[PDB]
Amino acid sequence: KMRDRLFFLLSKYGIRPRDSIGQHFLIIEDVIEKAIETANVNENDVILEVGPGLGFLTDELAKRAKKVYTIEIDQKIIEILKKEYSWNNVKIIQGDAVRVEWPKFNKVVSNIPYKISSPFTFKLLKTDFERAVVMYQLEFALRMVAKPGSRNYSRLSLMAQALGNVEIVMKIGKGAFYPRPKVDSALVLIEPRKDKIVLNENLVKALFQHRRKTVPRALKDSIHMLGVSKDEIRGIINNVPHSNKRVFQLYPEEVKDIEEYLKKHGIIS
Ligand SMILES: CSC[C@H]1O[C@@H](n2cnc3c(N)ncnc32)[C@H](O)[C@@H]1O
Ligand SMILES: Nc1ncnc2c1ncn2[C@@H]1O[C@H](CO)[C@@H](O)[C@H]1O
Ligand SMILES: NC(=[NH2+])NCCC[C@H](N)C(=O)O
Ligand SMILES: O=S([O-])[O-]
Ligand SMILES: O=S([O-])[O-]
Ligand SMILES: [Cl-]
Ligand SMILES: [Cl-]
Ligand SMILES: [Cl-]
Ligand SMILES: [Zn+2]
Ligand SMILES: [Zn+2]
Ligand SMILES: [Zn+2]
Ligand SMILES: [Zn+2]
Ligand SMILES: [Zn+2]
Ligand SMILES: [Zn+2]
Ligand SMILES: [Zn+2]
Repeated sequence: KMRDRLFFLLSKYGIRPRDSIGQHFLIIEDVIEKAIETANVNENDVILEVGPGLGFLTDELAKRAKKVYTIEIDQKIIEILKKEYSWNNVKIIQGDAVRVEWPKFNKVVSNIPYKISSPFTFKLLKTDFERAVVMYQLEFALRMVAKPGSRNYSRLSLMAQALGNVEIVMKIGKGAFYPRPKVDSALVLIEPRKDKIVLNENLVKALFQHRRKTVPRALKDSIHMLGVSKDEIRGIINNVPHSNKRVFQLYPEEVKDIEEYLKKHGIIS
C-alpha cells in the first residue's frame, strides 16, 4: 500500500531518484510504525527529521507531535512535499543537514542518508536531546553499538556510548527501500544517560589515532614537553590508570579516569 503510494507519486511528479544524494525511499509501513513507537512520540514533542523524501515518516510524525522540523537537500522534493501535504505543524528546511543550523528539538526520529552517517551523528552528540530513533546503514549501526574490545570499537562507538544507551531495535533489509540500495539498515535507539560522561575531544582523538596501542604507548606518542620534562612524563605514564589496556578496550568511564589523571598532573590545562 505504501509501496503503491510511492509508485503513484513518482509518476505523478516525474521524480527521478538521484543516487548522488542516495535517494532510497522507505516503503515498509511496519518500519515507520516501529520507529514512531520506539520514539514514544507525544503531543508535546518537537521532532527533528532528516531527508523526508516522499514524506511517509514525516506524515506519521506530524499527526502525533507538537512540531516537526524536516531538512531536505533536494529542492524538487520540497516542492512536492508542499503540494502533496497540508500539515499545520511541519517546517521544511532546505539544505544539507550536515551544514545547516539545527532548530531546537527534544527528539530525532529519522532515516539517516547513508553518506552523512558519521557527520550527522557527531553533530547530534553535541546536542541536547531526550531521545533519538534513527535508521542507519547496518554497518554503521553495528559500529555505534560495538562494545569495548570488539574489532569495530572506534571513537564513534566511545563518544556515542559516553552520551547514551545505544542499541539496535531492528534490522531493516534493503528490500525495504525503493530504489533498492546495496546495503541493509538498522533502527537505532539512543537514550541519553542520566550519568553523561563528558570526554575531552583532544584526549580521545590522540588515544584513538592508533587504537590498537597500549594506553602508555599512545600517551607516550601524544605528550609533549610543554611545562613537563622527559622524566616527569615518564613518571606520569608509569602511573597512568588502565595501563594494562589497549585503547580499543576502554569504556568511557576508563577514558574519563585517564583524563582526570592527566588533568591533576597538569597535562590538560
Ligand atoms: C530517503 S533517501 C534520503 C532523503 O534525504 C535526502 N537527503 C540526502 N542527503 C541529504 C542531506 N545531506 N541532507 C538532507 N537531506 C538529504 C534525499 O534527497 C532524500 O529525500
Ligand atoms: N604537555 C602538554 N600540555 C598540554 N597539552 C598537551 C601536552 N602534551 C600533549 N598535549 C595535547 O593533549 C593531547 C592529548 O594528550 C595531545 O595530542 C596534545 O595535543
Ligand atoms: N632521563 C634523565 N633526564 N635522567 C637524568 C636524571 C633524572 C632524575 N633521576 C629524575 O628522575 O628526575
Ligand atoms: O530527485 S529530486 O530532484 O526530485
Ligand atoms: O584496566 S583498568 O580498568 O583498570
Ligand atoms: Cl546510496
Ligand atoms: Cl494523514
Ligand atoms: Cl614527542
Ligand atoms: Zn503494489
Ligand atoms: Zn544508492
Ligand atoms: Zn508494537
Ligand atoms: Zn497527511
Ligand atoms: Zn562499508
Ligand atoms: Zn595503528
Ligand atoms: Zn613533542
